[PDB]
Amino acid sequence: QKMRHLRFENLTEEQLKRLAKILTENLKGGEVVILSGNLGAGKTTFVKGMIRAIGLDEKMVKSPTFTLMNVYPGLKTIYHLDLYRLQDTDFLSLDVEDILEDEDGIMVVEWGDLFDGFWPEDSIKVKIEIADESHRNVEILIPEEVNFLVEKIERYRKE
Amino acid sequence: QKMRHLRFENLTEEQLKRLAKILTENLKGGEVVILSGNLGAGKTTFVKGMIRAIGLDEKMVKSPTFTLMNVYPGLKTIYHLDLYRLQDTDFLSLDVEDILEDEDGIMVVEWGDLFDGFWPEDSIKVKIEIADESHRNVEILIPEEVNFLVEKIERYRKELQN
Amino acid sequence: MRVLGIETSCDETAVAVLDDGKNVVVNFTVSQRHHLKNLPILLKKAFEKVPPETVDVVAATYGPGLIGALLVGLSAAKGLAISLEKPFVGVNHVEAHVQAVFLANPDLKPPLVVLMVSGGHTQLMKVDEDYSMEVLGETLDDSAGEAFDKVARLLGLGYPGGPVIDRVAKKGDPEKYSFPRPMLDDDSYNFSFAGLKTSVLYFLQREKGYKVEDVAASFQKAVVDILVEKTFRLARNLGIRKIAFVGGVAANSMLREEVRKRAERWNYEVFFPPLTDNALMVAKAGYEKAKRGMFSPLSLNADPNLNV
Amino acid sequence: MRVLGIETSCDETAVAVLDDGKNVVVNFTVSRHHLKNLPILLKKAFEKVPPETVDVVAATYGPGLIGALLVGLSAAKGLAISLEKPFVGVNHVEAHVQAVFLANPDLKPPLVVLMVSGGHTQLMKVDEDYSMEVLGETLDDSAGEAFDKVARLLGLGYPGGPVIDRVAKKGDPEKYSFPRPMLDDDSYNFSFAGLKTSVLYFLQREKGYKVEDVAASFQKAVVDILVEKTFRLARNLGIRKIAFVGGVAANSMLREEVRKRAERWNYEVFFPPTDNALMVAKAGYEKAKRGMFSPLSLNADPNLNV
Amino acid sequence: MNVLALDTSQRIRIGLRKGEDLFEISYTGEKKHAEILPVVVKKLLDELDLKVKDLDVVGVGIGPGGLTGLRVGIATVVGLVSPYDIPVAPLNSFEMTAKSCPADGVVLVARRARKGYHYCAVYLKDKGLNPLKEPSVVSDEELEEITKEFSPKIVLKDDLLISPAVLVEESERLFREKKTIHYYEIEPLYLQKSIAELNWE
Amino acid sequence: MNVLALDTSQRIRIGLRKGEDLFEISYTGEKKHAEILPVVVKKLLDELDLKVKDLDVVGVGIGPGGLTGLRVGIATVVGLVSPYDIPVAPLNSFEMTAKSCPADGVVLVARRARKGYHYCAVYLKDKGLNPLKEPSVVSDEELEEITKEFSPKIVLKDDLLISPAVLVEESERLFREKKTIHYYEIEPLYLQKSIAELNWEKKKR
Ligand SMILES: Nc1ncnc2c1ncn2[C@@H]1O[C@H](COP(=O)(O)CP(=O)(O)OP(=O)(O)O)[C@@H](O)[C@H]1O
Ligand SMILES: Nc1ncnc2c1ncn2[C@@H]1O[C@H](COP(=O)(O)CP(=O)(O)OP(=O)(O)O)[C@@H](O)[C@H]1O
Ligand SMILES: Nc1ncnc2c1ncn2[C@@H]1O[C@H](COP(=O)(O)CP(=O)(O)OP(=O)(O)O)[C@@H](O)[C@H]1O
Ligand SMILES: Nc1ncnc2c1ncn2[C@@H]1O[C@H](COP(=O)(O)CP(=O)(O)OP(=O)(O)O)[C@@H](O)[C@H]1O
Ligand SMILES: [Mg+2]
Ligand SMILES: [Mg+2]
Repeated sequence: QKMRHLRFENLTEEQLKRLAKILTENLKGGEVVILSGNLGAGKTTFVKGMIRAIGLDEKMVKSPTFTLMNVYPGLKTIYHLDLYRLQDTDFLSLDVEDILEDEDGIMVVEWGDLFDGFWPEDSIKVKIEIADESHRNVEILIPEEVNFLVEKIERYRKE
Repeated sequence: QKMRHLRFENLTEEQLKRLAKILTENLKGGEVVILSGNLGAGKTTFVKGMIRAIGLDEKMVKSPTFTLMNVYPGLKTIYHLDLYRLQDTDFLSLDVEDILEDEDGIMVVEWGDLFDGFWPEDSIKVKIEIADESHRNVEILIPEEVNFLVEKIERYRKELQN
Repeated sequence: MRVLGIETSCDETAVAVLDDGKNVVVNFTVSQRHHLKNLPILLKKAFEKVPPETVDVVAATYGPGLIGALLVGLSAAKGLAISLEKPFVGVNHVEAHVQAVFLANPDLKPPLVVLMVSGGHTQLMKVDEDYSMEVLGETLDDSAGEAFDKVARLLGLGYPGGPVIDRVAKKGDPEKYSFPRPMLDDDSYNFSFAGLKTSVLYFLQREKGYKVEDVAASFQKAVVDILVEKTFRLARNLGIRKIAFVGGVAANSMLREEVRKRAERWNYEVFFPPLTDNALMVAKAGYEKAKRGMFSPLSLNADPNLNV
Repeated sequence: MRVLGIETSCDETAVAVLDDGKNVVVNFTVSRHHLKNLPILLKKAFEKVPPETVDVVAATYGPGLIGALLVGLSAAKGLAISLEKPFVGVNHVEAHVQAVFLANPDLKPPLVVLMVSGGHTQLMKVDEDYSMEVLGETLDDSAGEAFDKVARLLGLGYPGGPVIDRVAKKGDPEKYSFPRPMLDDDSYNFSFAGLKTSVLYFLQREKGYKVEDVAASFQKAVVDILVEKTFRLARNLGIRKIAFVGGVAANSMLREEVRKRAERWNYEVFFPPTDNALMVAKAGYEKAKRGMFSPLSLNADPNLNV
Repeated sequence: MNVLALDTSQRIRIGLRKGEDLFEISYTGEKKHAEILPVVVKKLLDELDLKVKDLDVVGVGIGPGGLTGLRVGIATVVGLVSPYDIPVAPLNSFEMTAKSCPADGVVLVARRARKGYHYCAVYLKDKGLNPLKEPSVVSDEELEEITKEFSPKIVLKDDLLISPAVLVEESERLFREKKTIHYYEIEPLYLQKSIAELNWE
Repeated sequence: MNVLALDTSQRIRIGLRKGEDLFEISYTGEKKHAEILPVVVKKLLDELDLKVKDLDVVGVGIGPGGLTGLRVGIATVVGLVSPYDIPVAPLNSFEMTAKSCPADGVVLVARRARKGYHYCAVYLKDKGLNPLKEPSVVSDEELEEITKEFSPKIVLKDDLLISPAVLVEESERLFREKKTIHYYEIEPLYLQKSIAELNWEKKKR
């Protein structure tokens, strides 16, 4: 299946956060969220926005570059991956595979554009590009969720 | 109710005990032995000779007329019953039935003949009769367990000249 | 020390609550058969009067008796221990009988000999100064009670044999006929009665125009001789002049007389019970053990052939 | 007191036997896959040391990876059960701090310490009773992370830190003036994500620059924000003994700038000279003699701190 | 809620539920019921730190089984709950056996009795068991007849296996559906008595 | 003889045989494996008065199951038997599930994985356990094809039942047949390897 792309040009930091909130508060359990973006793109600060939807502080979202995995246990459990410093594939094979068995918890993956083969086909892809020093562009791919894309285009239309 | 009878005549006390031993040591387990015989026929005395085969003392064999059932835990388990005093059938129905599910414990019932219907069809009947003041007669009813008959007839030879 | 006692050793079911000594707060019996059906009822009625939180110790007979009957009281008692979070005492029933001699007479000297004669029990036992006891004499065959009952049957007299033989022998002539005293003049304090029983059977098989009254009395005297000799002989060889009689056949007027006659001659204290209360007997025995802080483990199995 | 130490928090799997906290009787290291490796190492250990001799078993219960930790933690409790000896679950961060007092025998209990590494950047107070709390903490990236990712951005090899260290020596700091993201705040917290991106923006904008100059100016940014917040806290808590633990503590620029500030203001500053398998045993031994053992019901938590 | 359930029909099966924690214990050995049942109940209650008075309901296996086993069982429970009149959930042992099987369908439960007689029942285990044939005694030949009539999928013979978890569930269910009894109302399944009468007839 | 067997592939399952005594324990609760397994093994061994060194073999469930569960499991055993090199009996979790069922015949065992995938084996249990299809990862569709093909009598899915008594029997069997291994030889059944590799092929197609 082919996901509906929802483009967003020149978002501020808080606008980007708010979007992350809107998305995550609106999905059900057991979804994968692939964050694509190069260094400096708000991959991790997007997850700040995400944690708002699980009624936790933004302060506890921190880069998993070294920790490899952060889990935020809230209204829903968020698994925050950062594949930047991944050396051993077996972590995906075993550990990450074991998480994908969780049927009511969300996974977001910084640098999840690596190892394309691995992720479930119906994964939510999120791409972030640098517009200027204080603005970003994001395009969100969501596959055939009647309720999802509708709730997202609302904020797209709320520009 | 006719099966293989093994008559013996004018047995002394120790001859009767030795017969009890020779019968019981040849039992496999989970068999019922009904002792018929009038008062002082020599039933409890026969169970005295039965306990030899479970390598215990004869001294612990005592009439269970009041105790209802004695249990002798030896090389096998002997359930010595005495239905002389029994008045409530439920004891047979519950307590005795439960025991009959045991596959490798011997049961010997002084005055079993009183409740004839209750017992399994494959029961070993032992009838005792008082020949004289010091001698008794025993007959053993055994149905199809031809194995034991061989060992019991061997005894006959030891009693040949008495 | 509120001690709850359960009795399911044979026949009537029983529950009693007792205080420090003889301070009966509650004593319920079934007699006023089917233990498992009965026991809950009794425990209900007991807890209706006594608050359960008050009981300090739970005690029940662990033998001797019927494996099946015993298990009901034994098991229930352990459950009561577990729920109440109090200690449990598994009592010996023969020791309980003996204990009640000291209960029935508060001022009794510890060093004591005791004959126990009933259906299904015939023994001689020594009680030490510290109240420990061993069985020194024992029936190898039938009990004196059995002899009485089975002989009464042979005479065609209603149950129980003891009372009947007792009554009819009063009109009969003892030692009209002379039946053996099987174990008399032994080195031992042990008893046999099966030889006496069959003897009577032979006499009745070699029938005559005998009186039944005569046979009964002659049998009775035979038994009361062998009971008196071995009891007094021991008490002698042990240097005790206090001797107590317990069990059903202890009610035999012939024995009572013949003991009393022989205990007038030698200054000997003889103790008989009155012409019951099986629940309290357990509670007492429990309390006694509780005081010495001798409690029973929860892994305690019932054995039907408990003695000593 | 022979203490057996298990390490499955770090990438190397390790098993160490230590006598009295100071004597290595045996130290085995794999040199990753903990469940495959650990049994081999325990084999090798028990071939040399007799099992009866072990007095206490010790392993890390966090922080780290839930999966990596459980293997060591789980194994140690089993050893504890089978040996019939007590078990100590060691807090890894706590153990690092205690090694400052191990390196320096004559060290006063009241101390302030900066932990600056990859994925760890915090300021902690050590009380007199040797209890410790985290007072300052990074909200975004670690300092080490900033070094590694900025090095990448600059087009410099791994590892970020030592490479940026070396190239900055040929450069002029304060040539360019990057932001000090949390400096002059009412908090002892740190931020580095802002700094990291600021470098990127400069790399996108400017053209004529020297790499040496950018590196040294970025380094001096970081080393300013580290030095200020560290000495500010030491001041407001009246402690003049301060210790620098962690990977980026290696940085010669930081070392110099700390030393300068610690000659003017009269302060004692302590730096490190790590061994992993022993450090667990050493922490275990230390807790064992205070009779402070861990329950068998202890789960691993991967975000253990303080 | 807090539930203690136990069945002593064959082996000793004890389930205990305290809030979110469900423990199952079983025993098979030489040791008799009387010497092993109370020992475990005591320790398990100690370990979960709960007094009997803290129990909501206590389930007991009464269904067809070994007389002396059932006796030890029911008695034990009577002792535990008598001081507090805790709701008792009578459990059919044969039903507990069938319900303990993972697969569904037509299930025959068959245990040996004296000399070629059997305790026997058969059920349908879709969601909860529905009884096809009520528990009763049968001959060796009558069992075989029952076997071919019903063509059972699962046959539980002699070595009946009860999960204590099942016992707990059932108690919970019986407590909910207001079908619990007092300790003085317990009626066992005395299937053995029949055997004598059926032999005659 | 003395045998301890455990499987933590799903719930905590512990069997312990001391001569003529067999004790079984299961735990279903919110507590994690790491919180409960050692605690019980300690208590059961204390209560039976059994040193670990007294054990003759220790069975361990390795077969397809939850990663965290199997890890706590295997590692615990590694710790228990390492000081004494006690023979280890590796136990295929599924096979134990199949054997745990009373009925005989064709048996399918299944466990959910990553959405749209399943761990799956099928066995013939008639006389002994004869493997019809070995444990492997299958797509939701491929499972249904297998069900149809093998027409199984018993289906065990999602909520597996393992009898600790069965775990012991198997350990004893394995001990008899000289099929036990050292604690440093254990190789788990990580079916979560296959699933990533299949996703790639079918994601491309
Ligand atoms: N529109 C915007 N959205 C997000 N962040 C923005 C932004 N404008 C500016 N920023 C700044 O950009 C920085 C984003 O940092 P991070 O979220 O760490 C990027 P990342 O992609 O997660 O890093 P990584 O590539 O090292 O993993 C913050 O300092 C933030 O304030
Ligand atoms: N040949 C013989 N065999 C057995 N006993 C003999 C005997 N000759 C004499 N006796 C005696 O006869 C008596 C046998 O009686 P017991 O067996 O003790 C009672 P019972 O026959 O079991 O019937 P009961 O149920 O009425 O008590 C003993 O005194 C025994 O010594
Ligand atoms: N007046 C009497 N004379 C002789 N024997 C008597 C008697 N009154 C009762 N008995 C005997 O006493 C026996 C019954 O005793 P009970 O006291 O009723 C129970 P028990 O048999 O004593 O039980 P126990 O020995 O298990 O404690 C019977 O054998 C009966 O014949
Ligand atoms: N001389 C130096 N100068 C500056 N940074 C340095 C450095 N040596 C190492 N670093 C940095 O320190 C980090 C690695 O620190 P280490 O403590 O060795 C492992 P860590 O990943 O930081 O451990 P942690 O998980 O306990 O935080 C890297 O980001 C590296 O660039
Ligand atoms: Mg990041
Ligand atoms: Mg007799």
